[PDB]
Amino acid sequence: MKITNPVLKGFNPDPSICRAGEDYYMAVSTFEWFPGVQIYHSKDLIHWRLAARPLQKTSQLDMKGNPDSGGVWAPCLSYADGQFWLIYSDIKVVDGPFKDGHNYLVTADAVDGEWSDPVRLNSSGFDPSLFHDPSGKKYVLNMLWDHREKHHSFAGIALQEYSVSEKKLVGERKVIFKGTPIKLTQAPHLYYINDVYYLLTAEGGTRYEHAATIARSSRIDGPYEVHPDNPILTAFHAPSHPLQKCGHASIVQTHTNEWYLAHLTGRPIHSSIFQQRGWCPLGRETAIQKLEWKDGWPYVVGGKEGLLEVEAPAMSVKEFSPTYHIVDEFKDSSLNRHFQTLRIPFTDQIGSVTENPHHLRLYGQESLTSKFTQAFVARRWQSFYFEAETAVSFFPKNFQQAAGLVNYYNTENWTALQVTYDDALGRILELSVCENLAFSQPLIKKIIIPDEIPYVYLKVTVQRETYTYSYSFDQQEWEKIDVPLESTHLSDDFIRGGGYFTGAFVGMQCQDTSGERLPADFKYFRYEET
Amino acid sequence: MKITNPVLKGFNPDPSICRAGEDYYMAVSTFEWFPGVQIYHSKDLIHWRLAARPLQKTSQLDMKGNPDSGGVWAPCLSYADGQFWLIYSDIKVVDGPFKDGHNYLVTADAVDGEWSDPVRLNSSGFDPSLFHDPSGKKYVLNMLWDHREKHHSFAGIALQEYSVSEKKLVGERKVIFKGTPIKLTQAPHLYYINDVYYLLTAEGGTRYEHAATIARSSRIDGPYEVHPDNPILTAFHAPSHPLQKCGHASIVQTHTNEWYLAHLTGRPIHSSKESIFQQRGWCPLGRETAIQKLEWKDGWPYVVGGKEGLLEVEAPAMSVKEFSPTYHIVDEFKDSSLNRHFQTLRIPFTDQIGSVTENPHHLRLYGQESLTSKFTQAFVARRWQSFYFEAETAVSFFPKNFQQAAGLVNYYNTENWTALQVTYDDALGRILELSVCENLAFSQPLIKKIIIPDEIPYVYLKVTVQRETYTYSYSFDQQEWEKIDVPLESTHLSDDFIRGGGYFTGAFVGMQCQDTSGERLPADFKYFRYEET
Ligand SMILES: O[C@@H]1[C@@H](O)[C@H](O[C@@H]2CO[C@@H](O)[C@H](O)[C@H]2O)OC[C@H]1O
Ligand SMILES: O[C@@H]1[C@@H](O)[C@H](O[C@@H]2CO[C@@H](O)[C@H](O)[C@H]2O)OC[C@H]1O
Ligand SMILES: O[C@@H]1[C@@H](O)[C@H](O)OC[C@H]1O
Repeated sequence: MKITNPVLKGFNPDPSICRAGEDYYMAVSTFEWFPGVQIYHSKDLIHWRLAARPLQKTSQLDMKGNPDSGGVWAPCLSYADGQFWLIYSDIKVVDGPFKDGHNYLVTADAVDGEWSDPVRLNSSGFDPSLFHDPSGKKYVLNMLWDHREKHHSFAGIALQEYSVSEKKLVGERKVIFKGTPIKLTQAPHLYYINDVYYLLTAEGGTRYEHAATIARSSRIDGPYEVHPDNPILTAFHAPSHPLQKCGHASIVQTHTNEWYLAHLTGRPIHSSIFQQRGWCPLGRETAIQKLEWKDGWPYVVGGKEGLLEVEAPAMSVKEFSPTYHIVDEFKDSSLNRHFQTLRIPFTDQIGSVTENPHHLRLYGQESLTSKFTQAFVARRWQSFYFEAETAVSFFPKNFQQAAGLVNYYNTENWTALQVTYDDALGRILELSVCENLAFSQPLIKKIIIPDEIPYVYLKVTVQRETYTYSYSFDQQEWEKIDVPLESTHLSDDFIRGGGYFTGAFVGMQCQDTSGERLPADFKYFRYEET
Repeated sequence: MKITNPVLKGFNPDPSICRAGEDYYMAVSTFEWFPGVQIYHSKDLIHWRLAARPLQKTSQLDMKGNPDSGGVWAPCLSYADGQFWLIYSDIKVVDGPFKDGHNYLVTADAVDGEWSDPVRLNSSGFDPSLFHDPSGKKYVLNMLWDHREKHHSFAGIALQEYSVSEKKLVGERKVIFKGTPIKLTQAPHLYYINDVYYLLTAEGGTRYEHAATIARSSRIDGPYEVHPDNPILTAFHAPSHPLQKCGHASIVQTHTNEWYLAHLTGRPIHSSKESIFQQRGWCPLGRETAIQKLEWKDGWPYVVGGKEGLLEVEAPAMSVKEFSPTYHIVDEFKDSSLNRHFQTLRIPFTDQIGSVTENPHHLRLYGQESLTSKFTQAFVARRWQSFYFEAETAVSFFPKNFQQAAGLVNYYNTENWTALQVTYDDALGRILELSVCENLAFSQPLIKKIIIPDEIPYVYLKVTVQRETYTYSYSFDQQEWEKIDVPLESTHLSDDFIRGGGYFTGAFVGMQCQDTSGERLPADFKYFRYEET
């Protein structure tokens, strides 16, 4: 068969691919969304199933208060010595001269097993990677962040030995590579192939100038000579290409002795090589390319920009059963694996799937602008065309209580259709819009909800560059809210600030900024792509 | 003797004054600085001593990650039924349409005692106050925050009964007061005086339009009639007055049957190039606390000397009780507890960031995150409390990479600070570096790097603050001081200069170490001198 890119749809950046026998695994970054890291599994490189989200405890990942697009940046998943190794970061500062953030290591015998508590590695820069040297030694690579005024912040690739027995980095750290003229060198990954060390890096930054670079040396600490046709991957020069932002790659040699490269990519809604390259409401997604070797150097098959259709390896086609319900009626004892919360775990602080059977109950907490405790359960936008739908029982008694359907990028960028209370009108349906923290409520006439309506049905219809909300009081006749919203406003390319690394989500939310923790009961959640 | 204002100098805003027999207490807000809430004590209203900081545990106050000028906003301290009651806030969102934050109550039998773990009250707006009605019932008041687009955000004063037995608010909440045209109505305090309810509020916001408003009613839930000469306190109309931003007041009746009003105020530095009517000034010492005397006419209080406040106020008829200082001019860290004038940012002082016992007679700080981090900073600091002072320390620090730095810092928030630090250059060895962060614009303006010789065990660091400016100097033998020729502006560390929706603290000076490599490299500070004129 063939591989159709992207193989991971919607917000799934920074792919780290690894092999264990005939099983393939890919870890992707999750930023402020909890639980942390997503790990997918494949047996053919075509089809991938969401298999685990390892960082489930605050003892592993504590992100209350983390800035937007802080938290878990690029992870590294490897398999060696009969166990899985996961290297990850928790970034606490994403703007200004510093980038305060810590790198950790956890392990497990299976990706869906219990993962260990973390070992502190270092804090000296993001994109940490663990290299299992053929000698048996272990090394941690990461980019080096340089805060100093007269130095480029992307200071090169650092290497330091990791001692398994001491559970710490040991000895001296070395900068083994300063990068090519594209600069912004990061995402380091070492490979030892036919007695040669290959250093793979990302360069150019994760916007439309993104690229993958490779270099090689006979010693682990260099010096490294760069690929003669570098970069091996980039879509910068091809603004019409369906895959953009191609970079941050990792390499796997399959058990069939074939060579593939996983990388992140974005699929924009377009608007010219140097400006107006589009908007990516689905964020950064993951693609896989085939590699071909010539004279000890790898080349992406088909050219530097990547291909939508890639020759699949010589493996058995293996598709997995879907891992979410088109209509989740909340019959399971825990939330389906495609739902995430912001920053904190799903506990009785914010909600319950057992208090009211067959409902998700959310106790109203802080607003959508809060980096702390939000009663908000959401899942990724993973198509340009879908409807999402919910039914909510909510009886607010003051104007500080609201619950309903949300489409969300970060604390400053979201829209919400919520049942709330107005002292003069009673229970009402209100549309709130937050655009880089500029707040508007654009319905001139509020929508009035009769007291006798037990459930308010809420729907969002996403149709590429626009989406629109609708509602119903009986689920048969649907009223459309004639305010068309721009999908591009929920995109990496629109929002302000240093962190622009996630993607659009849709979910169920309740807020009560009066203090009463008033519950909202959601009967089902439908997510139906086209 | 007279009361000389401000009675609490430097960053000491939102004063809540209360009487316990013949002892007087005032609680002030502390925002992101930890431990939370400062309580001062007085026996004559002239002299005040720092008595306690009640919120010492993460179980009472957990602020890791809080925005700058979030955290503990205005507190309310009362004494009733033989115990102290402290209402406080933890604000989590300080920008945009929402102001997410929660209000809590804790109690204690003495202000320096062990305070209880908190009772949740509400989240509906800040400036919570607890009122002890003569009937024995209790009520919580606070401002009501309105996030809706078309509405003024200060939606009025809410009132709701508190049940001591159920440890929760009960019954209906009511808006009892909507304010005056000054708007931004906040800081509610109720008083029951001669069978009339007096509602005191702040209005106009805490910059130069700040004012104190008072209203009265026969019933606790109103409606309330406004003072005929409202506001009773403001300097809005008097740009040249030495006290500015006067508002957020509280009233005490002394045991001598005299009446006083505590309020916050700023003492701005002015520019000669600007009109004081257009550029009202810059306050590096933040919002401070003053006390005015009250007189009554026709059932309304008035501020003695006029609405603007006095610098020198007639003291009540009590015996003078002066206190000795509560900090050492030269602190040599011989004690195993940090002196009470030192605070940390957001988190408790533990082994995570430092120790005074690991290396005896030194403050040891383990390098952690940068000064721009809202999470874990190894930074111990105290308030600027004079326009003219010297602060000095001596640091033992042997950095091995450029991500390690330790030294003397002057600080307003994560985006506004300067630091003179021992650090490491790959081509020069140990150097002394000056870093400047100004609304997150970062510079290191020293042209020629200052090499530190390997044989120097301690580097001595000094800042001289002189109203509009301040300047760093250094020494390798503590005998001769060397100039760092970069003049710094004190007004850049002030409420009036920093950007963003939280502008509520004041400048601090202290000792800091960072290691953004991960090795938690320690810096040992031998002493900390803070010497005002
Ligand atoms: O670490 C991952 C990378 O893909 C990328 O890292 C860089 C962080 O700073 C940004 O300004 C750069 O453009 C970006 O390449 O994004 C963060 C994380 O996804
Ligand atoms: O709650 C205290 C008040 O003194 C004051 O409250 C208001 C907070 O929002 C600002 O925009 C207003 O100007 C201010 O008056 O400041 C915070 C805290 O000290
Ligand atoms: O009118 C008041 C309203 O504004 C508040 O939200 O809840 C209680 C009511 O008394």
